[PDB]
Amino acid sequence: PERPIWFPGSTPPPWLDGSLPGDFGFDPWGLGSDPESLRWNVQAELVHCRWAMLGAAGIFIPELLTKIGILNTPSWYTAGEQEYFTDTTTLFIVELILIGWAEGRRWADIIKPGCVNTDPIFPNNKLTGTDVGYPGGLWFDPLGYGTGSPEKLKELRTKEIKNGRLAMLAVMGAWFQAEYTGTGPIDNLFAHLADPGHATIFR
Amino acid sequence: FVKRNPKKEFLDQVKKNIYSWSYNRGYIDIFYTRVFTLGIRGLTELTEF
Amino acid sequence: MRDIKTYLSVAPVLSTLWFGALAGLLIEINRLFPDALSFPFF
Amino acid sequence: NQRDWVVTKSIWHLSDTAIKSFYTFYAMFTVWGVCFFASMKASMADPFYDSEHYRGQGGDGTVHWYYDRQEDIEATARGDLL
Amino acid sequence: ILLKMGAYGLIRINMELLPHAHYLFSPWLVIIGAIQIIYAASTSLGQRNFKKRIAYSSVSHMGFIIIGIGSITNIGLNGAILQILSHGFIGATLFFLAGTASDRMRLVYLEELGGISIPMPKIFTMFSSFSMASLALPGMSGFVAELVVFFGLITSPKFLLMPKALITFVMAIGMILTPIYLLSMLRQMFYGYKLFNVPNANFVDSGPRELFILICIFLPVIGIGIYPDFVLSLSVDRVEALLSNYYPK
Amino acid sequence: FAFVSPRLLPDGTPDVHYRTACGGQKLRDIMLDAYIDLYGPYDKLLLNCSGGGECGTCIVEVVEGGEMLSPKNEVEKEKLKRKPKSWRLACQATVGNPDSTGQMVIQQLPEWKVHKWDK
Amino acid sequence: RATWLPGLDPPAYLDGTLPGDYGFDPLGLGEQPEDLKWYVQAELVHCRFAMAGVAGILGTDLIRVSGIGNLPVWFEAGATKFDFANTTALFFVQLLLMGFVETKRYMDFVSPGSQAKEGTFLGIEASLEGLQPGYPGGPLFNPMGLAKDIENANEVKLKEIKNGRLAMVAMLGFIVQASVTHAGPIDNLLTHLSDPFNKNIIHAL
Ligand code: CLA
Ligand SMILES: CC(/C=C/C=C(C)/C=C/[C@@]12O[C@]1(C)C[C@@H](O)CC2(C)C)=C\C=C\C=C(C)\C=C\C=C(C)\C=C\[C@@]12O[C@]1(C)C[C@@H](O)CC2(C)C
Ligand SMILES: CC(/C=C/C=C(C)/C=C/[C@@]12O[C@]1(C)C[C@@H](O)CC2(C)C)=C\C=C\C=C(C)\C=C\C=C(C)\C=C\[C@@]12O[C@]1(C)C[C@@H](O)CC2(C)C
Ligand code: SF4
Repeated sequence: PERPIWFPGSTPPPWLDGSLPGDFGFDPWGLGSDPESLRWNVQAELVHCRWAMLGAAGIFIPELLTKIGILNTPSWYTAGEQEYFTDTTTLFIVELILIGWAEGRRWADIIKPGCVNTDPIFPNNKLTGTDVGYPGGLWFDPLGYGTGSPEKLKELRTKEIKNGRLAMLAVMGAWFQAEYTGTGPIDNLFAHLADPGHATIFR
Repeated sequence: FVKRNPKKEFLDQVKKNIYSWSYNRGYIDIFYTRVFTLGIRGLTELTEF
Repeated sequence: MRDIKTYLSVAPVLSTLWFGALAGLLIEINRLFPDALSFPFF
Repeated sequence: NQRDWVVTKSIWHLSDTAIKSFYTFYAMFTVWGVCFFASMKASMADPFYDSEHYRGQGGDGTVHWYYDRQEDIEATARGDLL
Repeated sequence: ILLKMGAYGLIRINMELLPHAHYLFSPWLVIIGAIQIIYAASTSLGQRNFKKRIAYSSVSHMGFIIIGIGSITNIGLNGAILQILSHGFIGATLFFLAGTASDRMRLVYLEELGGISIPMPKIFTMFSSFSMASLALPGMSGFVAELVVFFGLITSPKFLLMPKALITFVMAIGMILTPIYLLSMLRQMFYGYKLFNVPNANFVDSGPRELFILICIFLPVIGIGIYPDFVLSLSVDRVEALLSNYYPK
Repeated sequence: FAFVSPRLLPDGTPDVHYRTACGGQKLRDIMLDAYIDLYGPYDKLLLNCSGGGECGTCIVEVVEGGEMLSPKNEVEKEKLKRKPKSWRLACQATVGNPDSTGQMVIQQLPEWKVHKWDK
Repeated sequence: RATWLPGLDPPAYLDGTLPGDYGFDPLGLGEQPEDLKWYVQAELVHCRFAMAGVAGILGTDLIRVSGIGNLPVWFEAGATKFDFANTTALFFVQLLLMGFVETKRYMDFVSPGSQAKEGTFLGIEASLEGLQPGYPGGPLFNPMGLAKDIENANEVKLKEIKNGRLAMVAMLGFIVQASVTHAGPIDNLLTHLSDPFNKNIIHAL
C-alpha cells in the first residue's frame, strides 16, 4: 500500500496492490486491468527482462572491450551481416527449432502450470519451481537460490525485474544511437564526456 | 563465527551440493556406466537377434 | 481491457483487419509472381 | 657402423648391425624334437581320470548318463507288480 | 587345422591360378574381413556358455587371415601364414582348457561357475596365460601376426589412403573389443570366492599329462612371439606375388 | 509440542536428555535445535554431513513414539540393509506439523551402544 | 498419458483401446463412432501399403547404385517393359484381383463373418475374420498362425501402428524429394550426407 509509487501522491490502480515484484502502481492505460492479461503480461515483462539483459551484455561489453585493445568484436549493428562458418539462414533456422522447443514447453507451462516439469526421457529429472516463470530445477537453479522465504524472493525478483527494466531501455538506447549517430555506443559515451554541454542529440 | 554466523541457511546448501558431488565420484563415472556398459550390453543383444 | 477486446471483435472492425490482411497478401504475391496468366507447375 | 647424427636439438650418434640365425632354424626344430620325450610324462599316474570317483569315460557319459530315472520308473512298475 | 585348410586352399588355388579373377575381388574380401573382426566379437560377448564364446573368439581371428589374403603385398600374404600358425596353437589350447575345466564341474552356463581358483590353481594359471595370448598381447605369438597384418594392409599398393585408414580403424577396434569378452569370462568363472569347496573330490588340478600338454604347446607361442622368423621361412611369396604385380588398374 | 526424549550415546544407567519440539521439520534440524549431538564423531567441514543426502551417518534408533513419524522412503530401505526394522535415517524423514500432542522417545546413534540390556 | 502435445489434454473420445492412441486428432475428425470406426481401417490399409511401398522404392534403388543388381528408378519404373506386358492389360488385371480382394474385405467390415459361409469349398473356413476387423489372420492368412488375438494385440499392434505411421510419412518424403531433386531417394541421402550444411532443402530451392 504505502510502497513507493512512480508518481508520489497519486492513487495507484486497484489491480496493482504491491504483491507482485516491481509493482510501483504504474499502469496509466490499464493494460493489466483485468487479472488474466496481467498474468500473461507479467510473463511478457519477465522474459523481456532477461533477453535485453543478455543483449545489454551482448552489445556493451564487447564494444567496450574492443574500444580498448584486447579483442576484435565488430559493431553489433552490422553483426548480422557478417559471414560465419555457414549461411545465416540455416543458423536462424537452427535457432528456430531449438528455441521453439523451450518457447514451446514454456508455453505449455504458461497455459497450464505444473504439467511440464518432468523430463520426457529420464523421468527422475523433474524440475522444482512452483511459480509460473520461475522454473527452478537443477538445470535452472544449479544450487537453489530461488527456493527461499518471501520478502527475500520479492526482494530478489525485484532485483531481477528492476535490472531487466534497466536493460530494455539500454538496448533501445544502443539501438537509436547507432542510427542517428555514426558510431558505436561507447563513442557516444565518450564524445559526451569531452564536452557534455555541447555534444548531445543537438550535435 | 558460530554466534553471529549470518549465512548458515545458505552455506550449508553449498555443503549439501559439494559433498553430494564427491560421493557421487564426479558424475562422469556414472556416465560411462549408463552409456557404454549399457550400450554394448544392448548391442550384443541386437547383433544376436 | 475486456471492453476493448470486445469492441475490436465487432463485425466492421474485423472486416477491415481481415480484408486488409487479405489485400496485403494478394499484392505481395502479384509482386513476386506477376502476369500470372497460367499455373505452370504440373 | 657408427654414424654420427648431429640432430637439430640434441647430441645423438648411433651404431647398428644386422643379425639373424643363419640356419640353426633347423637345429632348434631338431631340439624341439623333444616331443619324442612326451612318453615319460604320459606313463605317469593320472590325476583322477583313474580315480574311484569316476566311472563313465565319454565326453558326455558321466555328465549325461542321467537316465537311471527311466530304470527307476521301471523299478517302480516292478515294485507295483510286487 | 580343419579351419586353416580353407585358407591354405584359398592361397594356393586362387591367388596362384586366377589373378585377374582375384585382383578385381580383393577389396570386398578386405571389407568382409574387417567387418568380421568386429562382428564375431560383438556376438561373442553375447553368448553365455563359454564353449561357444571360445568358438566365436576363434571366428574373430579369422578376419586377420582374410585381410592378409587381400591387400596384396609380400608381408600381408606372409603375415597370414604366421597368423594361421599362431592361431592353430592358441585356439586349440583354449578349447583343450575349456574341455578340461568342464567335465570337472558339469556346468556349462557361465553364470554359476564359482571360484574355481581355490581348488585348482594350475588350470587357472595356464588359462589366464592363453587368454593373454589371445588378447594379442605382445611377447606371445598372438601379437606379431596381427602386427604384420597391419603392416601389409598399410603398405598395400591396391589402395589410396581413403579406406587404407578407415579399415585400419575398424580393425583396431578389435583390440578394444576382445578383452571385454575374454576377461568377462575369466572374471565370472574363476575370480570370486564360491562356497567352501574344500572337498577334494571332482576337483583336482591338472595331472602330469595335461600339464605337459599345456606347457609343450605354450613354449612355441613364446618362442615365436619373441623372435618371429621361425615361421618366416617363406620365399615363395617372392614369386607368389610376382604374377599380379603390374597389369591394370 | 511433539515432546521428544533422547536416550543419548549409551552411558551407565540411562543418559537421557529432554527436549520440547514443535513438529513440522525433519529430525535432523529438530535435533540440531536442542543441540544434542547426532553425527557421532563427525565434524563440521565435509565429513559425512550437509543434510538430506547420501552417506547416511545418522542412524537414530526409535523406541517410543514410532507411530508419529513420516513413513519410510526407499533410500532408507536402501542405505539400511544392516538395520533391524527399528531404526531409520532421520535425515530424510519428518514429524507431522499437526501432531502437537505427541510423545516420542529416541535413542541416538547406534553401533556405539550396549543396550536393550535395559528394559 | 503421454499424448503428442505434453501440455494439452487428449480429447475425450480417444479413450485409448486403439493401439497408438496418442490423443491426436485436432481437427475434430473422429468425434463420431461410425466415422471413427471406418477411419481406423484406412490407417491400417494405408500404412501397410506404405510399409512395403517405401521398401520397394528404397531397396530397389539401394541395390542398383551399389551395383549388385540393376533396376530403373521407381520414378522411372512406370514406363519399364520386358515382354508380354501391355500396361493396358496389367492395369485391368491388377484392377481385377485387387477389386476382388478389396471388396470381400469391404463386405467383412460391412457384415462381419458374412464372408465364410458359402458354397465354394476348401477355403470357406479361413476367410471368416481374424476376430479383429483390421487383422484377418486365419489359417491361410496367418499360415504361421502365431497370434493369441488379445494380449499382444495391445503390445504388438502398437508396433505395427507406430511402424506404419512412420512409413506413411517416409513415402511422402520421396514424392516431394523426387519432385524437387529430380533424382533417387538414396541419391538425396547420399548428396546430403556429402555436405550436410550445404546440401539442404534451403539450397535445393
Ligand atoms: C541506459 C540508458 C541510456 C544511457 C545511459 C544513454 C546515454 C547517452 N545517450 Mg542515449 N538513448 C537512450 C538511453 C540511454 N542513453 C534511449 C532509450 C534512446 C532511444 C530514444 C537513446 C537515444 C539516443 C540518441 C539518439 C543519442 C543518445 C546520446 C547519448 C549520449 C549523450 C546524451 C544525449 O544527448 O542523449 C540524450 C538521451 C536521450 C534523449 C534518450 C535517453 C532515454 C533514456 C531512457 C532517458 C532516461 C535515462 C536513464 C534514466 C538514465 C539512467 C541513470 C543512470 C543509470 C545513468 C549519452 C552517452 C546522444 C549521443 O550520441 O551523444 C553524443 C545521441 O545522439 N541517445
Ligand atoms: C523497451 C522495451 C519495452 C518497453 C515498454 C514500455 C516502455 C511500456 C510502458 C507502458 O506499458 C506500461 C509499462 C504501462 C502502460 O500503462 C503505460 C505504458 C507506457 C504504455 C522493450 C525492449 C526490449 C529489448 C530487448 C528484448 C533486447 C534484446 C536484445 C537481444 C535480443 C540481443 C541482441 C543481439 O543479438 C543481436 C541482435 C546482435 C548481437 O551482435 C548483439 C546482441 C545484443 C547480442
Ligand atoms: C499409402 C502410402 C504409400 C504407398 C506406396 C506404394 C504402394 C508405393 C509403390 C511404389 O514404390 C513401389 C512399391 C514400386 C514402384 O516401382 C511403383 C510405386 C507405385 C512407385 C502412403 C501414405 C501416406 C499417407 C500419409 C503420409 C498421411 C498423412 C496424414 C496426416 C498427416 C493426417 C493427419 C491428420 O488426420 C490426422 C492424423 C488427425 C487430424 O485431426 C489432423 C490431421 C493433420 C488432419
Ligand atoms: S543426509 Fe546423508 S549426507 Fe546429508 S547429512 Fe544426513 S547423512 Fe550426512
